[PDB]
Amino acid sequence: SLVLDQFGRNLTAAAMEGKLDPVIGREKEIERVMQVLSRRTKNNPVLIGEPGVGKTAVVEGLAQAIVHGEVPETLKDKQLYTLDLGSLVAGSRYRGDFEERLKKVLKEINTRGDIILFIDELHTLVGAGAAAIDAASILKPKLARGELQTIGATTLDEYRKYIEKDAALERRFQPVQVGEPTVEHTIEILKGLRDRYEAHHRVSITDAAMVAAATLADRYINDRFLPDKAIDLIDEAGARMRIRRAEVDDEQIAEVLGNWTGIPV
Amino acid sequence: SLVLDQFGRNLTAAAMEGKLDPVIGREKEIERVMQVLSRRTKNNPVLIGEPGVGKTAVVEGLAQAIVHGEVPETLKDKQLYTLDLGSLVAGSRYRGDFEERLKKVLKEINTRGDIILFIDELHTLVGAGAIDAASILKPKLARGELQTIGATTLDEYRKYIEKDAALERRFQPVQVGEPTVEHTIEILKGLRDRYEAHHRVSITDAAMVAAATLADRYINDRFLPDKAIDLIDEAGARMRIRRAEVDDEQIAEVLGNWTGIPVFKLTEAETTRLLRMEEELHKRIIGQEDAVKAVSKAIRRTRAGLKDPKRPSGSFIFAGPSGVGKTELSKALANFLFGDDDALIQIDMGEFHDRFTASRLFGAPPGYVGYEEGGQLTEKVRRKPFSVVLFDEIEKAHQEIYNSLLQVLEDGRLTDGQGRTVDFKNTVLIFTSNLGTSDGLGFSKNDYERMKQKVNDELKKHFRPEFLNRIDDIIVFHQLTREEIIRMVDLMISRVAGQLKSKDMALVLTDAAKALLAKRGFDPVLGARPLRRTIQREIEDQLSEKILFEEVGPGQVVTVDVDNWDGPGEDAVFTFTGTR
Amino acid sequence: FKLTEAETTRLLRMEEELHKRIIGQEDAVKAVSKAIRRTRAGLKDPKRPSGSFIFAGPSGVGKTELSKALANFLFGDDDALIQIDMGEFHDRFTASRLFGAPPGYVGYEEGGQLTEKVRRKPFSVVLFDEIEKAHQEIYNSLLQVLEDGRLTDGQGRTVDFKNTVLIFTSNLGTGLGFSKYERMKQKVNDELKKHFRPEFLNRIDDIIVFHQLTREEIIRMVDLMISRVAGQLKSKDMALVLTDAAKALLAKRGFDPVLGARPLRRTIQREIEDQLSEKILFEEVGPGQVVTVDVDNWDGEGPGEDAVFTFTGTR
Ligand SMILES: Nc1ncnc2c1ncn2[C@@H]1O[C@H](COP(=O)(O)OP(=O)(O)OP(=O)(O)O)[C@@H](O)[C@H]1O
Ligand SMILES: Nc1ncnc2c1ncn2[C@@H]1O[C@H](COP(=O)(O)OP(=O)(O)OP(=O)(O)O)[C@@H](O)[C@H]1O
Ligand SMILES: Nc1ncnc2c1ncn2[C@@H]1O[C@H](COP(=O)(O)OP(=O)(O)OP(=O)(O)O)[C@@H](O)[C@H]1O
Ligand SMILES: Nc1ncnc2c1ncn2[C@@H]1O[C@H](COP(=O)(O)OP(=O)(O)OP(=O)(O)O)[C@@H](O)[C@H]1O
Repeated sequence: SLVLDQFGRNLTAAAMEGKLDPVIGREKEIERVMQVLSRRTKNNPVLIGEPGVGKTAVVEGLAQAIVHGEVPETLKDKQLYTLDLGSLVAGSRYRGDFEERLKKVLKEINTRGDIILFIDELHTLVGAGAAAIDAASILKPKLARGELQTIGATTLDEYRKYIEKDAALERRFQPVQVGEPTVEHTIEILKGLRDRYEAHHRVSITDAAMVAAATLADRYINDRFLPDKAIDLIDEAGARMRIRRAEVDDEQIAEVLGNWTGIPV
Repeated sequence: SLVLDQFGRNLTAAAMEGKLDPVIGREKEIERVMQVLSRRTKNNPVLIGEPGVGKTAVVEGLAQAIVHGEVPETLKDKQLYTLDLGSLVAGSRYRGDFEERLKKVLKEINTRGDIILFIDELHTLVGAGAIDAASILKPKLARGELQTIGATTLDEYRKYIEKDAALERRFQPVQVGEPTVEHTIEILKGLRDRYEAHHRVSITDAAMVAAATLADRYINDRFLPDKAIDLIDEAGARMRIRRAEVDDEQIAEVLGNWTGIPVFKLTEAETTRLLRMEEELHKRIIGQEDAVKAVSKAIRRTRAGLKDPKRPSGSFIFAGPSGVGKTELSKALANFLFGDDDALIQIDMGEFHDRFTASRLFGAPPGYVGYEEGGQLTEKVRRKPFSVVLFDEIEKAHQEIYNSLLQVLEDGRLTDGQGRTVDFKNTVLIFTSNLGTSDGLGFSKNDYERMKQKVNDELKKHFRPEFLNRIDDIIVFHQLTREEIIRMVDLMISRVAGQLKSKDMALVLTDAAKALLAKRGFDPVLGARPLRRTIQREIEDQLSEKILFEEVGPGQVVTVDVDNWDGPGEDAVFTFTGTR
Repeated sequence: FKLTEAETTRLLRMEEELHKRIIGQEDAVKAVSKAIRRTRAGLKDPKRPSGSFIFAGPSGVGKTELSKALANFLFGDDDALIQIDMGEFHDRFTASRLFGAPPGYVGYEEGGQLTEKVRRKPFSVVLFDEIEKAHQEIYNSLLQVLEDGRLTDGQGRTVDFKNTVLIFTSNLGTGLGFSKYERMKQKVNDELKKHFRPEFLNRIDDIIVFHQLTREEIIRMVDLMISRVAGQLKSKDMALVLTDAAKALLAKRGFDPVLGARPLRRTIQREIEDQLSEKILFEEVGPGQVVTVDVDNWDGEGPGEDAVFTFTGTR
């Protein structure tokens, strides 16, 4: 476990400790991910979607589900380790260092046998240690045969630019679309997240505040995507209220949006 | 051997242990590999083919055949070793570690004599040690002192191997082609014994036939023998997780989840909704019975399975007067199909006046700025294969831009600047045109028939015959009647009342108010926009004045009435009264 | 190879095989078959492509259908054809995707999307459909292929088209006073000469103008179009049979010489296909029974402005 802990972060342990935010309304996406992970070969889902729609939140919710034990028997008590390529490529100065580290990580995973790798920003896996032999080339034989469960995550544009330019690697990952939630789903997400933000900012957020945040964020802010597009308004209104001082209402959300976009709402 | 085991994986041992999947139908490829391997010199075959077609499976089948003994006397007892370049490179910290390792491996192969190397992903061999492994191996390959198989994709082969002509000359290309549907069905029949055993389910012949056919038809970026197996594996995994049999319905559901194209079976609610599709669309579109019927017929044909597999789901030209609902119908269709108007892929062709803007659709050619960004339309259709595409006011686009969509209309395909072919066979294409609306000089003897003839003549005049020939339907919209305007007053007032109710205010209009609004906002020539302007000037402005003046506030039931009218009220005046 | 007896007899009756999918157009099928047989017999010119044809004539008559049928015959799949869709090559600078970008520029590693395809499969059918709407630079580039059989891509490599069959399908070319097909042929030839350079046309092996479909050809093609629907229904465990009255009426309603066979296609679509879809959804006809289409209120000869199709489902 030592080799893994120095090149990655145990997401299941964090979920057990309660460090991950609740995930609401992603039952279908998590079920689809579990379905792909239970395959016999090529059991490597990749979460694809616009930036900010909840790609990493889906994996965090999967970790929480694994901790709670609601997952099927195949994924029961599996440890979800998020891999950080920066750590792998940090000390690799001489020839063979990066390959040695990656091979050691894979050997440890195989020996333990109860580990699911998670690679957010999977496009960084293409040509990581070299222009050639790199992380992708080393992983390809393991990924193809289904001996190494992995959950990738990328955006649409990054997937098209990098992953699709390497057909051999792109063949080994099953796309799992995650879409921008509707306004009602965003309201449910905000209601679920309310507790953590209230605790952090020591403020009270009303239901009208959540509804206003979701609706206004959908209506006015244009270049962003709803989940974070609305959590931003909620969090910034809470920050304003805490700085001034203890309640957040639709008026505060409207003020935050007006400062953001300049539209006098 | 010890070194070979350290730096490689024994495939013959795995085949003896039964760890390799069966290989079906690749007798010709295995035979040709055997032929090339037995040559006197340059006996180094390389399998080149698209990803997922079974290049590694061919070598696995060759190892299985060698284990069984159905091979010529040359390869009667050869041991097939897959080489791991990563294992060689890893740990080669010093100057001579990698070259020493490679030399030791080659010496061991030469001494034992019965080993056949398999360099999977041969393109990675060009610069493994950077002296790189390619330079070290080159002398051995040419003289036939080292029997080696290679495997690479066509693109990787061209990009990397063909750069070094000397290295390329020493490898014999063996072409592995994408199997046909029947070959894939045979492959699935072969693999079922293991897949169902792993998933603890039962897979029927119908399920495998459906998997092969659907994967071939609907998934276009993959290659058949692998996409079909993915469908089967996902269906089996779903059956294992839910709790067992896997049928064609499961494969259809898996494909529908994968690509988003609704191929799964129709439920009672879904079929009932489809049957009443005209009524559902009429909840938002008033009048225009013919256009709604045409769109509903197209969608029902697509969902019932009678669609033409080649052409798109349906191509329409919505022409006619202005303000009658040409764009609104497409928006309502998108809402019905996907539940949100924003699901519509809308292209405003008014911005395509200049011809050089055609590259905005399929991107820029190679070697030009913006080449890597693809196209605005091709990528959007690729991400959502089943979608409604709306070309708004196509008549304003350059004549050279609507000539680029002929293959889209007929063959249902569009090639972007990068060479990717994007299929349109599942989309619904709607071109909205206003031709023949600006508008008899001499003595003249329905009006709708004359309008239809004028619009059709204008369409023929503008578009070339080969464009109008490919279009499923050309629908000319009627002008709105007084009854339709009266009905649409309710829609517009509901639009306003939603905003008011967001403020905790309920808006009620007496029938007299609705009649007066219909009377004032009815102009047959200008369509339904004058009614919108009238409602805006008579209601929205007055309501805003009232709200900002605090005359009516939250919790009040605003009621609108007409006072100085009886039943042409130029003197009629609206009165807004609020009560708790 | 050594032409086997089966392969030799298949080649001998190539016209019959092609006509199973193509109705009419005897001259074009004969020309294509003659080119293929000449190539296979070993008498082809060693320094020119295996054949170069310009299909022209009326719309919706089978200019691209013949190319697809030829590709299907030669290789057993319509997808073996290399289709370029020249409609999107209007811009001058867009030729770089036929031959690739020059070295040192973005996207040069990928080569061209035509030269690479031909290089991978030297023996293949290439279809430059709607050639008239490409820029003149593309014609100048393809002049080299026509004259010498080799083409130079961006990287500088030469790819040989000597074993390739090139087909250019064009819609180019589509009476004052008292007067009492050859006219169409002459008009098409005049338009072709006006548009293309004389030497470009001189290098083309054949220029074929397709005949407009006649009533008998439409009658024959009704069965061919209905075969697709029958096969599609077969997957649902339902068989479709049209009585001779139904076929006669479909031919009568869908026959219009100027617009070709597409009107018949949309007539089949809106007359039986959509009604069958509605009935299947409503479950009036289901798996395990045969659907017989018939016609009533029709005298059998007069136009059926009142005749209506009727579907009967019998176990
Ligand atoms: N279903 C959800 N439930 C609860 N919170 C969510 C949900 N979806 C998104 N969030 C919130 O959205 C915010 C951002 O989402 P996320 O962490 O997934 O970014 P992302 O998808 O990785 O975008 P990118 O990949 O471009 O960086 C998170 O704070 C997360 O708490
Ligand atoms: N003839 C075949 N018989 C049985 N299974 C096959 C056959 N061909 C392909 N498969 C299946 O195709 C799947 C994909 O693996 P494949 O052998 O194609 O690797 P590959 O061709 O090297 O792909 P890549 O280009 O990414 O390296 C195999 O798991 C195998 O089950
Ligand atoms: N048949 C209709 N049914 C319901 N609403 C309609 C109808 N026609 C017009 N409207 C109203 O008119 C407004 C815009 O109409 P629309 O854009 O569809 O006209 P149009 O067909 O695009 O005319 P043009 O494009 O030539 O200007 C919509 O808000 C819509 O509410
Ligand atoms: N001679 C024909 N024989 C069989 N089917 C035909 C024939 N002509 C047309 N069809 C039918 O018409 C459909 C399309 O015809 P096709 O595209 O080949 O004509 P075209 O020459 O390309 O006209 P244009 O390119 O000018 O639009 C075919 O799918 C086919 O079903």
